Amino acid sequence: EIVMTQSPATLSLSPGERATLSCRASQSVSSYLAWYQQKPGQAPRLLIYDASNRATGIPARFSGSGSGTDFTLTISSLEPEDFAVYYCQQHSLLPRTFGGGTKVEIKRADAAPTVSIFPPSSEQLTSGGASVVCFLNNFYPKDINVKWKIDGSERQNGVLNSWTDQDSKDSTYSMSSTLTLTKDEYERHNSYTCEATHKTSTSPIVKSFNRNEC
Amino acid sequence: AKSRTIGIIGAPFSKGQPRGGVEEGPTVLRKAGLLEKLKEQECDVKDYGDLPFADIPNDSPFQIVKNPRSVGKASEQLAGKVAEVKKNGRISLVLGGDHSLAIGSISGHARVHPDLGVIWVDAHTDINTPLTTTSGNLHGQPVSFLLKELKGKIPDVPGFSWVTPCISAKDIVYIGLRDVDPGEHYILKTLGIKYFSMTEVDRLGIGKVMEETLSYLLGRKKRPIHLSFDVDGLDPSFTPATGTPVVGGLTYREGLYITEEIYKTGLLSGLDIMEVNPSLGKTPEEVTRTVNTAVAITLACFGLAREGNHKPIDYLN
Amino acid sequence: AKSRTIGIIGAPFSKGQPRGGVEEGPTVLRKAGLLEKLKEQECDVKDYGDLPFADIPNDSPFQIVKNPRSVGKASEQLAGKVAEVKKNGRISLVLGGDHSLAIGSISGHARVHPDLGVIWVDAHTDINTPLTTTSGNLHGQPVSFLLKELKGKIPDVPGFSWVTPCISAKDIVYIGLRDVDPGEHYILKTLGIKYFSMTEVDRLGIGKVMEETLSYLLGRKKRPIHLSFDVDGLDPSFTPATGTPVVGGLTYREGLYITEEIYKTGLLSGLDIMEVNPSLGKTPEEVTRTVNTAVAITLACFGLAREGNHKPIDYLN
Amino acid sequence: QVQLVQSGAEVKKPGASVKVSCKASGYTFTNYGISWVRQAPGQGLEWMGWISAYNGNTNYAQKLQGRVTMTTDTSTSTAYMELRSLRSDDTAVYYCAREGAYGYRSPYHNWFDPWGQGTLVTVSSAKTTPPSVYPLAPGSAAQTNSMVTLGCLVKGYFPEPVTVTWNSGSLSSGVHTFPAVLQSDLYTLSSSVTVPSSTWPSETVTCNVAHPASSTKVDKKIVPR
Repeated sequence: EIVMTQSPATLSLSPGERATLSCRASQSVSSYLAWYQQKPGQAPRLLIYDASNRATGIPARFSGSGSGTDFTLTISSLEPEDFAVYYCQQHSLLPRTFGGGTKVEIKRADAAPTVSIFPPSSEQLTSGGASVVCFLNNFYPKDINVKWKIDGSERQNGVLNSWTDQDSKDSTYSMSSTLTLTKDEYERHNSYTCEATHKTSTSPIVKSFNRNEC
Repeated sequence: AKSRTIGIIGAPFSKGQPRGGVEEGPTVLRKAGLLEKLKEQECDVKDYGDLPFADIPNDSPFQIVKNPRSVGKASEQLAGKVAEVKKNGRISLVLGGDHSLAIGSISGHARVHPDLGVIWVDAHTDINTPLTTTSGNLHGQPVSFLLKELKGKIPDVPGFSWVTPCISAKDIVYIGLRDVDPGEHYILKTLGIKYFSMTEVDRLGIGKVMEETLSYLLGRKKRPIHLSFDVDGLDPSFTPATGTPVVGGLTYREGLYITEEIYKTGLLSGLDIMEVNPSLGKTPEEVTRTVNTAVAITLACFGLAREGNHKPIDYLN
Repeated sequence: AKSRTIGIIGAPFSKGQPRGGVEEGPTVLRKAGLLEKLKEQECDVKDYGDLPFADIPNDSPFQIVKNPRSVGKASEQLAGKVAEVKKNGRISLVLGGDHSLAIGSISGHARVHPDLGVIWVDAHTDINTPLTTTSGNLHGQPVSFLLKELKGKIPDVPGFSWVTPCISAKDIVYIGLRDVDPGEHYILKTLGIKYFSMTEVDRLGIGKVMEETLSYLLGRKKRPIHLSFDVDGLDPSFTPATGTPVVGGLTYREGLYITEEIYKTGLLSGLDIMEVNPSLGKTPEEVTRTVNTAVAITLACFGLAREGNHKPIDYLN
Repeated sequence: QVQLVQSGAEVKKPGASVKVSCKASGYTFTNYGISWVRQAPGQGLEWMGWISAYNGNTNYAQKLQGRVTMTTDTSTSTAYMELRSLRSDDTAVYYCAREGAYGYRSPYHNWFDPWGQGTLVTVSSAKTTPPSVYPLAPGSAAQTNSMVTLGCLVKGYFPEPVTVTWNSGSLSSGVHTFPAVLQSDLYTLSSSVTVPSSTWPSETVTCNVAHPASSTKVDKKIVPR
């Protein structure tokens, strides 16, 4: 059961220079492992078949090295269509584990998220729920923690988050702080708060509303 | 004694067949104690250790043959080691690994005895050229480099520039052929090699097959015999943990009978135990049956008759 | 070529044996690719498709024989289809199903060649009358309708009014008998049928058995041979997914040897692959071993020798 | 050319098998061997078995021995993968790829180059329910800022996915349909946006959400209050 480890857990390199990666094996695979190009929601396209030799329709720029423990995938001519979750795969031992994920991002100046928070509807009050999401939009990089509070006292077990793939044009990210309560819990409290935390935000961005304020 | 004077040569080599794991070929055939099971009967066993095989980084393939320089260097190193242990008068027990080592395991054996014969127990003929191959593996092409009659029909493969052909077409006998290419059977009928495929083994029985084999190789003149055994030459109900299993082959009984009749000539002078792959057993009990089978084959090559063996001293005292 | 010109006739029929599931007999022997494994070597394979078998609703039994009209109509339809494909000069590969189809599979074969022989590889003799039966199945009674010497000892079964007896008692050879009724062995010794049960197969070996079989059927005069193979005639360690498994039978090796010696006469002119039951494997791997065994038997009938096959053109170019 | 086609996106509750076709075209079958590999979303790719088409060799994987069965159909060259005793950990995309038969006639291949396009398999006992879109959008009032966007939520639909467009897809700037997330009650939640500023009050925008597995459409007219 050879565990295959990839040394860049994440990666963010601009359209430009080399984007060398690493896949470390637990044993000597000995020039017998492969490289893939799984774009999100697609089939993992093969990059390099056995540690080198540039499989059958790879464009011009994806040589690699290996032989025989830690193998390197080089992206010499970066070509920003190639921003895909790469994977390494041992083959010559069973069972056949893959790597972990090498999500090559896009590099831009660090954008700040647009923080806003939204109340439950009156039609929800005819259905019987409470749904408040603090939305953060067009930031870079991904890492944001968002805290919820019951007028100041923190919330758990409904606080859910969700990230997108990086946009092609502005190369940013977005995160919704998904949170759902009940109708009876909605009319109890008013000042529903959202504590954002981004690297561009030196102070935690607190965006809040009151119940029936707007 | 003259026979059963074994020099074991390990060979952890896996770049002639795709299913890796036979790097731990000698590892499992020694940790199941081939040496100590040889040391009850008077076998002067000298372990020459596993070989150090270098790892060529720029291993560019041939047209279809892939990893050719690794097999060339490994078989050259093994042929040097086998000629070393046959100048010591021992019996070269090579155990791998894969049949891509048999190039050197017979070339180094013929560096000392140029008039040998080979009993090739395999499911396959292993006689593909680099041109007639479809697999592109070198565990399927050792014999074509070793036959003298295929010179000129073999291109100069990178790594095999040292290989001088060593045996003739009428000095190799196959036992257990049941998975033969069209190209391999065309070579096998053009050169007129005396083979005993599973049709003839079922026809004659393994007694008549071994009698005709020893009459074919030793009936003209006494000469060394090089049993290059393979563990898919047996039935996969006995050796399932092998690289290319082909169903309906030699039994464990018939395999032991082949080895016992090679021993009782007193002219066995080299042995190969190839393609033992201890990671293709679906249970470890399958690996256990494979390795115990290969150990019992090796022991019956070197004197362990199933009738029993006694030391020539009085026991009734 | 003259031989290996196969017209495949499927036959999804299960009303001659109780263990249903052999309706998917041709389904699994075709989805394991018998056609494409025939099409490498020069086999002009023409699939005539599975037959449409009607379902008689008022299927009243006989005294002991149950479902007799379904077997009568299915074997009449199959005998018409076999005489159709033997007027086309092909070799009737019928594959089922169950041995209740062999009535029509030999009657339609004798509508074209009235002087044939049958090599009947089964664990059982299948020679019960409707009177001497204890089972009441018709996968155990095909041969008694087909022998000419049992006319008068067969009552007019509903469905079998069309059956004219076709072969004599001395033109059928059994191989692999190991589960025989008292009534079946009384018929087998009264008619003097030359059988090769497992006593004689262990005595002589399958080489001498096939030599005496071909000398018995073809030594007098060249004539068509109809191997009506059955997959409980092999050992249940090789074909466990069959209807009536009887332990200690023919090996996969000996089964392939029977088929290869029938092929190398060049007079095989009809084949039956019966009782393949893909739902009696306790694992699907058991079904996989059964169907791969039956496919390999069929391929070795039609030219796949275990020594290998080459096309007669140069490969060393 | 060399392809593998799969069908189809199937949901099974904990119940019967997930037998998936993998039709092999272009290359000669019975000369390579198709393996199978799962992928949980946002996770790695766990290998889960390999059949050869030379002769039906099973060769399954660890932790499911057992659960998978795998056969061939080498007349019509598809390859099948069943599963037994299904469980909610098997919410994965089941790819099929070709190892090559590791017999003796089959060409050298270790490296998976036909790959099938993937198969959406979520194993859950929820029921096929229509979604329930729940936004508001005061676009564009001026509460505290100059950039007030507008967005929707999609609640309570099964199975995946919904299709959310804005003004029948005409409003295109800032369209980022957010992928789904599974609840604690085995239901699903998703969202989308566009980006106006605070200086566009006359933009009555409807998110046009369609979940065709429940075959219902919810178009939400939004008016600020």
